[PDB]
Amino acid sequence: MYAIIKTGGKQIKVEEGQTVYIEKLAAEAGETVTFEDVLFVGGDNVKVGNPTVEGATVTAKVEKQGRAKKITVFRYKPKKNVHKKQGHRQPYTKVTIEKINA
Amino acid sequence: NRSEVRGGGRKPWRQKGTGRARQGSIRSPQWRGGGVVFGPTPRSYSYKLPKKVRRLAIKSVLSSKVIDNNIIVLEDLTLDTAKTKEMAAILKGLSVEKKALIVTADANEAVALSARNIPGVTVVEANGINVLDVVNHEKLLITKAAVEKVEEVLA
Amino acid sequence: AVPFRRTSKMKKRLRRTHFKLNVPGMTECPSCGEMKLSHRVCKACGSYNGKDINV
Amino acid sequence: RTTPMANASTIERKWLVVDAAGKTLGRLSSEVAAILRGKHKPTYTPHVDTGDHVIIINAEKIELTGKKLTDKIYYRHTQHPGGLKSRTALEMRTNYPEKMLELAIKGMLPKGSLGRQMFKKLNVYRGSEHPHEAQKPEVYELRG
Amino acid sequence: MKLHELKPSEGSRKTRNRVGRGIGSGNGKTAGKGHKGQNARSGGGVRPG
Amino acid sequence: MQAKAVARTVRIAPRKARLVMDLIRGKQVGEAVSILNLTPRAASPIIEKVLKSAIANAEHNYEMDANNLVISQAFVDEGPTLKRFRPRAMGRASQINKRTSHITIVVSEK
Amino acid sequence: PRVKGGTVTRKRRKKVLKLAKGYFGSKHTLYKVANQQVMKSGNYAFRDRRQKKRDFRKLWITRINAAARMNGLSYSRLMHGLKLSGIEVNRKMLADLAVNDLTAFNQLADAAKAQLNK
RNA sequence: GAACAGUGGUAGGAGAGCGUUCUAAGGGCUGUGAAGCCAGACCGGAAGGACUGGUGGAGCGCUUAGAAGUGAGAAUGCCGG
RNA sequence: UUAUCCUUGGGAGUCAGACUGCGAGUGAUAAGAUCCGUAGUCGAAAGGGAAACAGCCCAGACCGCCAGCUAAGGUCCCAAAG
RNA sequence: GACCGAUAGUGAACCAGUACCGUGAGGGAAAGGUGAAAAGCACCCCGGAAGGGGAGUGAAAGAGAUCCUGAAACCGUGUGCCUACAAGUAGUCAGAGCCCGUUAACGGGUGAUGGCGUGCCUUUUGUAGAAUGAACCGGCGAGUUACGAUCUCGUGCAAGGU
Ligand SMILES: [K+]
Ligand SMILES: [K+]
Ligand SMILES: [K+]
Ligand SMILES: [K+]
Ligand SMILES: [K+]
Ligand SMILES: [K+]
Ligand SMILES: [K+]
Ligand SMILES: [Mg+2]
Ligand SMILES: [Mg+2]
Ligand SMILES: [Mg+2]
Ligand SMILES: [Mg+2]
Ligand SMILES: [Mg+2]
Ligand SMILES: [Mg+2]
Ligand SMILES: [Mg+2]
Ligand SMILES: [Mg+2]
Ligand SMILES: [Mg+2]
Ligand SMILES: [Mg+2]
Ligand SMILES: [Mg+2]
Ligand SMILES: [Mg+2]
Ligand SMILES: [Mg+2]
Ligand SMILES: [Mg+2]
Ligand SMILES: [Mg+2]
Ligand SMILES: [Mg+2]
Ligand SMILES: [Mg+2]
Ligand SMILES: [Mg+2]
Ligand SMILES: [Mg+2]
Ligand SMILES: [Mg+2]
Ligand SMILES: [Mg+2]
Ligand SMILES: [Mg+2]
Ligand SMILES: [Mg+2]
Ligand SMILES: [Mg+2]
Ligand SMILES: [Mg+2]
Ligand SMILES: [Mg+2]
Ligand SMILES: [Mg+2]
Ligand SMILES: [Mg+2]
Ligand SMILES: [Mg+2]
Ligand SMILES: [Mg+2]
Ligand SMILES: [Mg+2]
Ligand SMILES: [Mg+2]
Ligand SMILES: [Mg+2]
Ligand SMILES: [Mg+2]
Ligand SMILES: [Mg+2]
Ligand SMILES: [Mg+2]
Ligand SMILES: [Mg+2]
Ligand SMILES: [Zn+2]
Repeated sequence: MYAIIKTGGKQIKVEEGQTVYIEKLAAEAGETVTFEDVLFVGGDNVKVGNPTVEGATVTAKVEKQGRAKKITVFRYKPKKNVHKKQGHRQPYTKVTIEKINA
Repeated sequence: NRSEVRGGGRKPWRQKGTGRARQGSIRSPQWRGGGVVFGPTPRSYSYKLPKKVRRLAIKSVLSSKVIDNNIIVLEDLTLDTAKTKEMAAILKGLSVEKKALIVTADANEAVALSARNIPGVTVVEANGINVLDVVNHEKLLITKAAVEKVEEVLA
Repeated sequence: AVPFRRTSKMKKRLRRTHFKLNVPGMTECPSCGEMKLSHRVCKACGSYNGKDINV
Repeated sequence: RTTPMANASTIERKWLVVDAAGKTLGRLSSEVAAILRGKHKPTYTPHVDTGDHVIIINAEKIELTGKKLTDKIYYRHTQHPGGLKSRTALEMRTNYPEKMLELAIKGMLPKGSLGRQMFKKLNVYRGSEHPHEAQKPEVYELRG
Repeated sequence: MKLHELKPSEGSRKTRNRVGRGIGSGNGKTAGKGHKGQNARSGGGVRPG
Repeated sequence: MQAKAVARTVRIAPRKARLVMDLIRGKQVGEAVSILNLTPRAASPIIEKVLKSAIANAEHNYEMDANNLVISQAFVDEGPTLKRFRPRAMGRASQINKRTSHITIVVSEK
Repeated sequence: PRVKGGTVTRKRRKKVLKLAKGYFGSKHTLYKVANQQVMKSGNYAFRDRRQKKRDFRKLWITRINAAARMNGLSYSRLMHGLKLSGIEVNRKMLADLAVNDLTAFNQLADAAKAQLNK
């Protein structure tokens, strides 16, 4: 069994017991979180959403709220004395998928 | 500067043809051993505040010593012998642990001498009181005669 | 004509691939057992072809 | 993230036989180029060769429209001054039919190292018979 | 006051601008003088009036 | 067990000593002595003296057997350069680097 | 008071050379060229973080087309049909099914075919 | 804190900061190892800042304020290598 | 409907422009020519297209995303899509 | 002494107006640091010596005179990954394989192969530019100060202020 869920502005194929990194949710480590937008359920019984599978949900535990490894965004324009340096660490929420309720 | 460094009169080599950068003096500022561009020059840093601001400032720090309960008015301060041990005992008795400014009405040679060698104790006449000395000593020990003399001037 | 660019360490090292010595054409001396250049008198003991030379 | 990538361990190449007889040179070649690259496979991965081997038989029976048999010139240059040499498409199809197909397809493959590796999976034959029975090749019928 | 906790009146003191100390400042290179001409030169500029 | 010898600030250019070192690196000390003895280069007698100094150390200071020794390390490092000047045409002088070498050999039991 | 240059200069330059580790020859060794290459690396990485998104969508589309044509659909027709059937599974996910669960991909494709045949 | 809007940029104007040496006042660290130097996969939106280990062998941070010989990649720049 | 506009004061930089379209002159109704007028873009603008290509077509980069829809231009293969 | 600390500060911390250059007037350098103490390495060994390896001294000798620290360029030795069909502003993003194991992080090294990609600076209408500058590394190297003027901000007092 697996599901395609819509979280962030993105979609992720998830199995039960799978750790996934997603855009930051308003949640805390320990909290169960619920994905309500299941586009497709795979495995033995195949639900195709149109666009969503009605009544399907995926629960997940929040493991961690973090920020990713740092990106130094550096940009310059040759001959124009234009440089711009900016650090970036994108927030994420790490979740373990508990149950896919088709 | 490049005028004051020794030597450096002649052009080091001809303007054109050698393949070197053009140079005017061996003491131009990019040369090792050259003159300094705009370094320090002797000058004063003194300036005067208006006399009324000066009055305000000394009243402020005295009035701040009273708020902080760090003024000690003495009936009088009078040493028999100019002996440091006695001054140190007096300051112990008044619970003056750290730094203190001792203010007398006139020059008191014995008090001056006795406190001279104790670190962070300064003796001063009432005339000689000043903002930095007041703010830079925890306790202000002042005689009643000095208080009257300070009031006379500042009030 | 002068070098237009300096030569990198790598190109200098590639060029020196063949700048090497070879091992001498050496063989054990049958007389004294020291190594000698083949076809030369052995310097150590002065033998060549089972005869003393420096007699 | 999660997009699978084919690699040397994962990849499995079929052998295919394409009959050139009666096919238009460029229409056949464009399809074969795509097979050698692996564009027909869902596991297509742009930095490895996921393609299949292709045998082309009956290369000399390839067709060209218009006046191309007379008028399509194959130039080459020997890099010696004045060393432009030319063959017509008729001369190519008569005497060098394997080269003719190999040039068309080579020009339709990617150009660097992996492209050159992709070309090595092509095998073109003048006649109706190829020597690769041991590779057990299947007939591939060209689409539109 | 305490000499270890001195604090100027807000708005009484500003940091001086130091030109020709890099591109990030916005007065690197030409030190705010633009390009060439008499006004960019050391000792430069015409007399008042 | 290792024995080291070093010749510091020998007047020979490092590049020239390294030609010869490359012949003996990794060889058994018996073979290396032979090679150096039959290699006609300025560096050969200098490197021979270091090699023999290392063997002597191995025997005298550490009771190693000279028959079972191998050259385990062998390198040449740049010593300080003596700077000299050659007069050239048209009143110009040009630099001459009289380079020196630090020659190290380490012998060890096989 | 005089301020010697001191240690700030080498600290700053060392940091650039550390970012130039693994560059070829002088580009990992010499400050002025290491600095140019690290700068250039910034412009490239910015550009390439945008291109990466273009490149993966290109790759997914290629794979969906390959799987689609195994069900007798072109990518174009498939995507039209999926949109009509209301299916919002994206190209990253379709391409994943195409590789990992082709039977599921075929169901989605069969759903698309249904809408096109209407 | 919310909503809404905005955030390409040369000359150039404006703002907010980082770091350097020195001073004053707090407060501290250091032969149980200071500064400097070397290394690392750490931290901050940037300038930059730590931590750990090694070398080193005696000095040095921190806070607030002050003062400047205060920041280099280019000058066919100067000196040395 | 939109949010500019004016005054006073502090501080500038600029006074080599370029091409494109349209309206003129000069020229030969030549010039990637020159000189005005007018709009745009470059200058000081990265991204997509025009093979490559400051000035043309599309379009304005605060950062991140292995999401989606489109513009010009495209969909046999190189090369995404008939 | 909110002056310098050995490229600084005197040209000169040192046997410097020396050496050196010039017919001459004249020009004019470089060059500080063993250790608390010489306790400055008896003796043995290789070597003609230089220089080493031990042994001693010492807190330390990788403090042994070219002696505090000891960066970079540059020169080497070893080897984990890669490399002899490849067209390269040398990276970047994608990416197997192999080798590792950290300030424990959606880690580190290497990089077959794929996509994209004409250094930096200056000067220009416009420069990848077949325009200019830089061999490299290091150090040093450019809006300052005084006195006046004016504006903003701050503070004191205010028809007064000094
Ligand atoms: K200005
Ligand atoms: K340390
Ligand atoms: K320079
Ligand atoms: K016009
Ligand atoms: K001097
Ligand atoms: K590449
Ligand atoms: K020129
Ligand atoms: Mg003079
Ligand atoms: Mg000339
Ligand atoms: Mg000087
Ligand atoms: Mg291409
Ligand atoms: Mg300004
Ligand atoms: Mg500006
Ligand atoms: Mg600059
Ligand atoms: Mg200029
Ligand atoms: Mg001009
Ligand atoms: Mg101007
Ligand atoms: Mg002569
Ligand atoms: Mg400097
Ligand atoms: Mg924008
Ligand atoms: Mg210091
Ligand atoms: Mg300076
Ligand atoms: Mg330099
Ligand atoms: Mg005009
Ligand atoms: Mg024109
Ligand atoms: Mg301009
Ligand atoms: Mg504009
Ligand atoms: Mg543009
Ligand atoms: Mg293009
Ligand atoms: Mg440009
Ligand atoms: Mg295609
Ligand atoms: Mg100092
Ligand atoms: Mg020093
Ligand atoms: Mg001096
Ligand atoms: Mg003389
Ligand atoms: Mg040491
Ligand atoms: Mg000491
Ligand atoms: Mg030393
Ligand atoms: Mg070939
Ligand atoms: Mg090969
Ligand atoms: Mg090319
Ligand atoms: Mg021009
Ligand atoms: Mg010029
Ligand atoms: Mg040059
Ligand atoms: Zn013999």
